[PDB]
Amino acid sequence: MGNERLDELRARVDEINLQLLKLINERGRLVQEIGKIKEAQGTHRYDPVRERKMLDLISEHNDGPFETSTLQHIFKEIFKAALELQEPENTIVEVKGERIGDGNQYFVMGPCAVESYEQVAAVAEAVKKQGIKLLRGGAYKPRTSPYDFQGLGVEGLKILKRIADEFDLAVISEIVTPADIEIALDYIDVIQIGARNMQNFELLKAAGQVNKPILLKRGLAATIEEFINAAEYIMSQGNGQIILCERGIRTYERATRNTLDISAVPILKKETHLPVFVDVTHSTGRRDLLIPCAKAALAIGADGVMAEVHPDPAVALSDSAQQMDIAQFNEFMEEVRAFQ
Amino acid sequence: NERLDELRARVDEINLQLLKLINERGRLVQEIGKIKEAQGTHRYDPVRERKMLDLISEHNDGPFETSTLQHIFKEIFKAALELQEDDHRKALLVSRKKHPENTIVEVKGERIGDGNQYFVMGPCAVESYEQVAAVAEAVKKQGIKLLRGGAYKPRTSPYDFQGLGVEGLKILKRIADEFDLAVISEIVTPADIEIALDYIDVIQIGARNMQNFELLKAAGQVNKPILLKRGLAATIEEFINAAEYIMSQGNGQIILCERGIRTYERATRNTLDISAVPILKKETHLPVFVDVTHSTGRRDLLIPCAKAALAIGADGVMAEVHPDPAVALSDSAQQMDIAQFNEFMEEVRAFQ
Amino acid sequence: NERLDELRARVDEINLQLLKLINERGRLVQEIGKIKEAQGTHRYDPVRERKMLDLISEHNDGPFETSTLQHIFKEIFKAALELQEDDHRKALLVSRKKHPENTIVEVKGERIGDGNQYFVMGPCAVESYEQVAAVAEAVKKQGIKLLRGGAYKPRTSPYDFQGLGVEGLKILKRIADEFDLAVISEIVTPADIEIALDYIDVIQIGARNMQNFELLKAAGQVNKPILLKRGLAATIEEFINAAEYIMSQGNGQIILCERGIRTYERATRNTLDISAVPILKKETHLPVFVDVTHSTGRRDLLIPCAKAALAIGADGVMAEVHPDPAVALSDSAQQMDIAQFNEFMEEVRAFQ
Amino acid sequence: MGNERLDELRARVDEINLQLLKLINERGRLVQEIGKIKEAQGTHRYDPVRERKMLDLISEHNDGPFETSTLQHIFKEIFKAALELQEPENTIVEVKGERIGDGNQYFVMGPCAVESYEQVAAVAEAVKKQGIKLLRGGAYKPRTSPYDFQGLGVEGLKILKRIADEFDLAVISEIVTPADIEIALDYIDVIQIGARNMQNFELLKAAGQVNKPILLKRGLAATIEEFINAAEYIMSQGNGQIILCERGIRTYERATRNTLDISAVPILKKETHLPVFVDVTHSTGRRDLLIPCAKAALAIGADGVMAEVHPDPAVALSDSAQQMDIAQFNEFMEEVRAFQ
Ligand SMILES: O=C(O)C(=O)C[C@]1(C(=O)O)C=C[C@@H](O)C=C1
Ligand SMILES: O=C(O)C(=O)C[C@]1(C(=O)O)C=C[C@@H](O)C=C1
Ligand SMILES: O=C(O)C(=O)C[C@]1(C(=O)O)C=C[C@@H](O)C=C1
Ligand SMILES: O=C(O)C(=O)C[C@]1(C(=O)O)C=C[C@@H](O)C=C1
Ligand SMILES: [Mn+2]
Ligand SMILES: [Mn+2]
Repeated sequence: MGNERLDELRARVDEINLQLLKLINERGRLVQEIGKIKEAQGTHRYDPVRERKMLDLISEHNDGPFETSTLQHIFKEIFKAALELQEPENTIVEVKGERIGDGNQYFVMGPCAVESYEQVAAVAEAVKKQGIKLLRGGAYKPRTSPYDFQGLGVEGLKILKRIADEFDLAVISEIVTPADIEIALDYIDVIQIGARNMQNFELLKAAGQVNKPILLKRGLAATIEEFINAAEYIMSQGNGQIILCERGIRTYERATRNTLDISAVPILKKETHLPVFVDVTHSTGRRDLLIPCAKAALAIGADGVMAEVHPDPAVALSDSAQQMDIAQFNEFMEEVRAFQ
Repeated sequence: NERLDELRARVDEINLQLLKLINERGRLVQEIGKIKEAQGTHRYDPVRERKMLDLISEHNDGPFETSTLQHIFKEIFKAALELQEDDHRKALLVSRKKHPENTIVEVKGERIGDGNQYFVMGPCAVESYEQVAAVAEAVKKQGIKLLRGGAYKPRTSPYDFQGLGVEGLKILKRIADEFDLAVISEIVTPADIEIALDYIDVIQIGARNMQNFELLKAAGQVNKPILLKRGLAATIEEFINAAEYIMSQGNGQIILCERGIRTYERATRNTLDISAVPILKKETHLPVFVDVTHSTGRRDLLIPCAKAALAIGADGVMAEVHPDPAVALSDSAQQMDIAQFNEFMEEVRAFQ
Repeated sequence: NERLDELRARVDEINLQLLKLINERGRLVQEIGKIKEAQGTHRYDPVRERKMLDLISEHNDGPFETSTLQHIFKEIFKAALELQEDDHRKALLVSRKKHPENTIVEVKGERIGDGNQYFVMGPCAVESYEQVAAVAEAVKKQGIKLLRGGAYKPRTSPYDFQGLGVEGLKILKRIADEFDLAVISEIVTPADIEIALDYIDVIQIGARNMQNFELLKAAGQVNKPILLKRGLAATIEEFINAAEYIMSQGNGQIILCERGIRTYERATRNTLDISAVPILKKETHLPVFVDVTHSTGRRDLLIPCAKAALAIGADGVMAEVHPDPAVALSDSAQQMDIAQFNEFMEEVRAFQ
Repeated sequence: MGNERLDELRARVDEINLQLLKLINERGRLVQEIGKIKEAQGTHRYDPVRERKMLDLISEHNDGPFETSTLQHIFKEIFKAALELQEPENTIVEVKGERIGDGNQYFVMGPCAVESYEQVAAVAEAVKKQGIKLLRGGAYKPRTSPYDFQGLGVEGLKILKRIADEFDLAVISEIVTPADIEIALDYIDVIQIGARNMQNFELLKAAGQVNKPILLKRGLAATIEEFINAAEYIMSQGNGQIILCERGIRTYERATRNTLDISAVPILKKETHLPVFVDVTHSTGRRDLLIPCAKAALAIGADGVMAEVHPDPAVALSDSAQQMDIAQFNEFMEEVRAFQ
């Protein structure tokens, strides 16, 4: 039975959106032409006098529904864009044979921080036995308290490369400054951007410019819109090898470190066609939730799950209470293995 | 520059074409809002938006990147949404647009929202006659007319003190008469509304009950000032709409109280949202108070926050006083003893 | 290394001295908790903490920086606080520690929390016999026993459809009998609890009423399963404590429903908190459901989220179905039409 | 009348805290000694085998109240600190005669972004006439959307220095990367760290190492604890010239861009003895709230208020809807001036 009149009103709106689309772009072309003319004379692209003059035209005789302040905002967005302009199936990221976003489901495992060769070695052996190809380790660790461990740094990356080769593993690590992006290309297989750096644009650029998979974590308090925009930044600069990781978001809830937002996954999968992972360790911040949340994450259709393993977590240098020991890790794997 | 002028000429011609389509779009959107408002469907539809943005994306060949156009078009949809929201707010009895002049609530001679600034003071919970008596004496000496006390207390634990209940209301009426005070208390269920009319001068609805709609209705149906506290996690829109439930039932004697909102921040019990005050004062014609004790949850902030609240133009400030807070049965760490209260008063005497 | 050993020997000796003081400290803290729990004062006192940290700061000459010691001592105070919190949780009737074995609620043959997984399905609001009839037929064909419908609807606007009320409950009872279904509905005020017993099989408390304590009590006092939805902005602690109000009154037939929580995120009506489920299942002995329709507020997420919810070990999933959602009087964009529902069922058939 | 027994229990607890304080520090000394011994042999500071051995001792016969997992966490914090260790009246910041945190109340004013000489000049003239010494401008602007303006950069700093000299003003600007810290010393009087960079530790260090006032904005979603820790980082590295700015925090509320947290001010003032400012423009995100919120902020005892002014905001390149035009600014000043 339905609503004939709502549909037709919406039809009309759509039909207007296309008319708008066409005009904005013809406007675009004209703007390009103008830039060429201006730039030839060596005249600045941005003209606030000209903008004000155009806004005055828009503002005259406004008896449409909107406030004038509002219209000007709309038209201002248009002029911004004009200025900036003067100057679909699923993405796959192969890393060492893993075709992430193949539709299959991958696991990343390894210690929070890299602390020694023998440390990481211990883990690598254990994970390889679990048929995991993707290992992750913190060569650099972003550090909120004053007695936190910053990372071994390059010595870290060396250790990972060593392990990578030795054990036939793809190895993943966070990098924290544009300088170090370049350096890491030689040691690691995927570069991670931590959540605190989701809006470190310098770094994003830097990563946008290499031939390397990027693992971009969603910010502590980032909207999805924002997260997407950060990814599009990397891509817009050449690098389309991007994996998104949900890792929880910050809420009033104290039972959990962060609040895991599984809704994000299908949404991100739908709106970008990048693969999306979930970090069960840093979202919950709780050993007891790791397994359940992994399942959840698989069910909902994440491309992979990421968690942290360390041979003696009680003495680790980061995340003592969050990491799985190797026993805990094997139990964990048996149980999501049985997610069949 | 002959050619730059002539290019701008044409751009102008387009801006008008755009202007006209944006506005026609506006109108259709209003038509939709009316439908949505009738049938009670949420104003904001992200599934719908993404469907519209996919068409834009399926039909873009022009020069601008798709991510960029989508940004532009979102700003349009935002504005379309705000148009609807402002359209519904226009017609509410709680808005200034409906009732421009600002509402006054007389209680025992206090003309709240007259432009002056009033204080509500008293213990969190009513525990005994003598307890409240103690406080009342102290406050009266500070020229305060408005006393508040918890006849009923909503509680996180059911094993925590729930209130003396009616015995509570009796004690307050007694004090009211004895001390010539207007006396305020929270009531928690529609049944008890009726009963309280005999004892107290303003009925408070606690934050946890902001969306207990039956209680609202019940309160909407009496001849009594209501003091409506904003919910733990309520948008302003919502808070306003709860005030609408009350006015819609006949009662327009409503005072809004900001009392903080819930955030990730642990240093403070809640996060006091001072922005709300001038907003509520702009968007409605009701007086607005602030509860400094429950928002901060901290003795050390009571004073500062009161000043802040006066400065920003609150119609009043509300706080909690109790003769021995160490043994109080609620808010033992938050309440002012009588000394603390007199220090507090001397210091905000100086902010009107 | 002769000297390293002998230095470590001494460090060990200190670790024990520390161990012993930390524990004695623990005990004193428990003693304080008992006092605080008696008199109903908040467990966490930042003013108190800062007073303690100032002493540490006023007396530090040893080698460690003050900012560093304070960090250590905070971790101690955290643990002292958690000790109290876990002490109070121990003794609640809602905890596993009290009632280790897990609670079962039989409703019309469904043994909820038996370990199997149940589905609740039906329209947001009850609008007509034929409306609900339509849905009931469809769900029964999907082997579902548990039907839910809104006899009363809490609403942001008082001008939005509030519910048919009793006529609603009548319609549901009719359907229940006609179709051999257990039928669920929200009730919104203590008065109406009593009345509903005759019509429906489970009483729901909406999220906005999680801290409507009178309603809780009212529900605590009947022989009826209760479906308690977690508040918009409720901590887990709180949600559990609201379930305590009910059990404390006699009724232990309680089902907890997660239905999202409120966050800065606008893409979703609320943010579904899947973490809660296994937590609630660990910390209490009650079954836990998820409402996928109200948490996401999005047709496109209904399926995924259901799977997620089953996987994580929810005792059930609850969603909304309506024969023409475009004209529904609530949730027009959220509800599944019957096709959508059958697609939905075929796909989660495959997750138990 | 009171609670004699609660007081005495608390007394006892305090008396224990001091006993703990004394032992942790004697432990500290011993640890220092050990480091010297280890480092002489050229042995790594961190010994996970040794830590596990100590944790096993702690864990044996636990019939105190705490779980073992918990005790180990406590003791782990202690060992962390021991490892890191191997290796009060109010602060005043003079800038160009302003004795910020003098107890008086200062204003910072100026445009969001620096766009041209004449632009900033326009503003500077207007503010100087309002007796303001502190001018702020965005040489670098951190940039969430893809058509946002990044800043003129150095050309920006030059322009500010020019204005500073010309108009006898102290001039403030955000800097976004450690490299640029050094450069800016020559152009500006206070360096701002934006909120998105509150936990960019690289940058903090860099700023911790200069002789320059720093204006540190609190992060989008930062606890107070975190904000403080970021400040202590700068200080711990030499620079104690720090001004904290509250600028709102991110909440579910859509009527306001962010939610202004005035509670923070007195708290920060109490807990650090740094001056604290409030940014009324970026917290509310609303022209209509600027004035009220300024008052609030003054009342509550902020050391200063910061807001944004621009000669034609409708055409500005950032914050079009938030900035005050010069009229609006004068009205604004008259009204907080009348905060007497
Ligand atoms: O007309 C011009 O001078 C342009 O560069 C184009 C345009 C426009 O969008 O029209 C855009 C940016 C300028 O600041 C002014 C206007
Ligand atoms: O078509 C609708 O559903 C509308 O209300 C219109 C509209 C728009 O089209 O702007 C506005 C807000 C909604 O969130 C979706 C789209
Ligand atoms: O003395 C108190 O108020 C306590 O409950 C003890 C204690 C502690 O001392 O750990 C713990 C929690 C409070 O937030 C403050 C301090
Ligand atoms: O005993 C040692 O070897 C130390 O360096 C001291 C210490 C301790 O804190 O005892 C701290 C860190 C080391 O990882 C082991 C223990
Ligand atoms: Mn980690
Ligand atoms: Mn700005």
